[PDB]
Amino acid sequence: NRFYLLTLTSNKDESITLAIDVEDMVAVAYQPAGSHESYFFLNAPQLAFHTLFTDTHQNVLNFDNTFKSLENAAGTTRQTIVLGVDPLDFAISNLFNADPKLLPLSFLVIIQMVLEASKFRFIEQSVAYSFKNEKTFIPDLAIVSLEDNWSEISLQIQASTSLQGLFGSVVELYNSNNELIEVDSIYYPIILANVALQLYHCQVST
Amino acid sequence: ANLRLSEANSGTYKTFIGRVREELGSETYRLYGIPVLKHSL
Amino acid sequence: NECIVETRTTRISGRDALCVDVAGALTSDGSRLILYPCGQQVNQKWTFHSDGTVRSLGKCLATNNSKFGNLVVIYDCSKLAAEDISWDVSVGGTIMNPNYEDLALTSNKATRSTNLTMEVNTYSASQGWRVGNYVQPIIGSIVGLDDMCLEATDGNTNMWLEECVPNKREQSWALYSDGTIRVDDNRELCVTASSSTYDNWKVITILNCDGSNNQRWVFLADGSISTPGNQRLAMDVARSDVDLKKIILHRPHGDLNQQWVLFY
Ligand SMILES: CO[C@H]1O[C@H](CO)[C@H](O)[C@H](O)[C@H]1O
Ligand SMILES: CO[C@H]1O[C@H](CO)[C@H](O)[C@H](O)[C@H]1O
Repeated sequence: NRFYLLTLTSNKDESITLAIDVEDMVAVAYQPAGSHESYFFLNAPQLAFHTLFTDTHQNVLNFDNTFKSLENAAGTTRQTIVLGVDPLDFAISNLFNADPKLLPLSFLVIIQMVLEASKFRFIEQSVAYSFKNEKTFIPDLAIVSLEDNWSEISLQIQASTSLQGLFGSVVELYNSNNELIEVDSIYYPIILANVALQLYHCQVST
Repeated sequence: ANLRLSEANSGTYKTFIGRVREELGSETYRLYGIPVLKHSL
Repeated sequence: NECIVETRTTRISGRDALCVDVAGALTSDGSRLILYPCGQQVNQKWTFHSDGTVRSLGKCLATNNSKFGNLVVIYDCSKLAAEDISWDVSVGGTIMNPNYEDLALTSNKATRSTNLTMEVNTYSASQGWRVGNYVQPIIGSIVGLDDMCLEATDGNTNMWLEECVPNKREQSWALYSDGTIRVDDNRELCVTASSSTYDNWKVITILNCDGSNNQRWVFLADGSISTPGNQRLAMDVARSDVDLKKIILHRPHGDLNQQWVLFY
């Protein structure tokens, strides 16, 4: 089927179950363990309501799973929000208690530290360091530009199979010193050794 | 796939991300070695 | 946005970060191509077509042992045989002509205005190319298991894993279009696989960049830092033991001691 379930447990032993659409790789809903309530993003696909958490009261959130909507509802942007072990712990708790004040913020933490890290080795590695040094970080343009371009990068990888690994369009990425790097082919390690999962756009092959 | 913060360090975080990738990424449909997401589970 | 790309115009860089450049902007069906400092000049723009042809100034790159020797030239695309104007680019940075299977685009000298040539393929740094419009070296740290960073040690003569320290100069590496990994503070120095061994495997150290086939690396999707080719070997932390201070070149198996991350 279409939805992947994923459990996160805080240091207070509170567990939430998060449901992910494998087709878009977005979070669509979650349930706190031991509750009869579930919470669905406003733009969750129709099939999600019919197949997930059907023995619960299904609440619909008043924002969607796009970063813009989440940032809008949190009142601040990803470049302001700390990531790390303790922000994640805090985030899990807030979802578990279904605290409507802290929901958008908590989703921003969780989505980045779980889903976006799965997509990109660079983000995975940034997060791993926060676990090692038990210190918080704020994502800069290096991380944000990867998040915002994943769909387009996936398209260009697929497209590149028709012409020698060259992209049909330039992707604009940033390095950790905020220098722009315009990438127009697969022959860059910051693509080939970084992207770990790609969104399906077209049926091509190498 | 489960991530418990009590027993969590850099190593277990990476193992968890590793398992998410293995379960979501196609075993067969890969381009330049990078897996395309599966259509279903 | 579409899944098919008909043609594209980009640069080709390689040896010491220099660009493929048709000498002097000549257009005579037989003119020669050199390495030259990268710039925005139209004689450094190369256009790839669904042909399998690669074109600058309207004429397409060619190689015929009879016509031009083993030198590489641009000719008129209709005036010479199809087989001589076919090209294939590989993930490992090899540019070659599918019909002449043993040969590969080469730059025998590291110097400005060197003639480009077809030579036997030995997967040398002099045979490594980046097709793409960003020609600069990619700067970053290289992170291995236990989240430790590759460091240039002993006055830039050796290398192993140390604890990462942001902005530490010895932990900064420059990735060149030729597939070399260079010491950031000293670009004459290349990560190199020695003939000296450990557990019967070659040991990685820092030597003078000399364009050879043990200074050429490719970062692949399996997380490895590998040699280009079929008989492939990967950079490897000996015995998964950081304290041994030994990076070796090993059979690929994809375990944690062979997984790395470019932290740019
Ligand atoms: C003044 O330089 C000119 O000639 C050299 C060859 O020496 C290069 O081809 C360069 O692209 C061109 O602008
Ligand atoms: C038995 O092999 C082990 O040691 C060798 C060195 O001899 C390599 O490091 C290899 O990756 C490791 O698994």
